[PDB]
Amino acid sequence: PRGSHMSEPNAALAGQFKIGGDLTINRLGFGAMRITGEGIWGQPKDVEEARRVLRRLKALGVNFVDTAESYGPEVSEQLIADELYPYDGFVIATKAGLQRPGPNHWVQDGRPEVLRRGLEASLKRLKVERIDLWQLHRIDSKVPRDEQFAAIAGFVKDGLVRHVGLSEVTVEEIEAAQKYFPVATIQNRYNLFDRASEEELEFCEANAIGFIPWAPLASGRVGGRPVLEAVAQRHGASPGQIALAWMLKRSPVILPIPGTGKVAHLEENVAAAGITLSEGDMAELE
Ligand SMILES: NC(=O)c1ccc[n+]([C@@H]2O[C@H](COP(=O)([O-])OP(=O)(O)OC[C@H]3O[C@@H](n4cnc5c(N)ncnc54)[C@H](OP(=O)(O)O)[C@@H]3O)[C@@H](O)[C@H]2O)c1
Repeated sequence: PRGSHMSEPNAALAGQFKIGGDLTINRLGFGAMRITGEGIWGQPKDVEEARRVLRRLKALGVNFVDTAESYGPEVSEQLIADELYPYDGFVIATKAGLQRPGPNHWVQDGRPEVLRRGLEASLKRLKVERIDLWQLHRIDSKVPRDEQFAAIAGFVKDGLVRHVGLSEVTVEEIEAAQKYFPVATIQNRYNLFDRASEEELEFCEANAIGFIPWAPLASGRVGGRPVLEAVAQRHGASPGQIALAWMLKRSPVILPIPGTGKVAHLEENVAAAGITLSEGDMAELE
């Protein structure tokens, strides 16, 4: 990309969102799933480049990092601890609820004792007393919902979790969770090409809940679409940057976490916060 947003990217240009009304982030965050090996498994191939991605965040204004016990597993949290501890000026969000038998292989396990073991492992790896934003990675359909929600309420009471998020949930599931704890954020798949969670987004906006879109660059597959390309060309931008600028303008509660393991791509992603789309642009994209 050649546009002026490339010159000094700054995630604070996306605005500040106060998670739960008290924990401030710049909305354009960083997804830390990709600083792992193929299959979200083990160390990344170029570990030193992954370390440089983390080191680059502060100067680009990125202060919101999303990871998970299951990213690696362990590897993503460990690299975050290596490079970002003691996290001055950072909010690290993490998750438990998925097990990892191998590359590309995921298993839901929401048993309360397993959720607690995952949370305790994250605390120890990240070297903190309390997780700022802890997310139920999935509601495990094999375990009664209320037992998982009750375990998480215990995490909050025990002071181990500050704010609670959900992931890939419906409005009905949010309202059920709300009987046990405030839902500070949800993290649902959402991007310009996949708006199945539109109703949940509107619910989050109506209730001041942060909406974290995962796969905000549709897993990097932003190519081949003439209208997106035309909006990008007009801004001296890439299609991926317009995809991010689109969701930033779509709703004031959206908190994109584009994932990358390369410094050049991190810079391009943060630079999307400096783009100003018109309402002509939004009309064309939708
Ligand atoms: N809660 C859930 O169920 C869930 C599920 C999936 C993801 N997530 C979280 O959401 C975050 C983002 O989602 P995602 O990583 O799966 O997909 P994504 O951010 O939409 O796209 C990531 C892909 O795009 C590439 N990429 C990123 N920036 C690029 C750029 N400027 N130019 C070219 N390629 C670029 C990346 O490869 P390179 O490394 O080569 O740049 C990567 O392969 C994840 O990291 C994770 O934190 C959550």
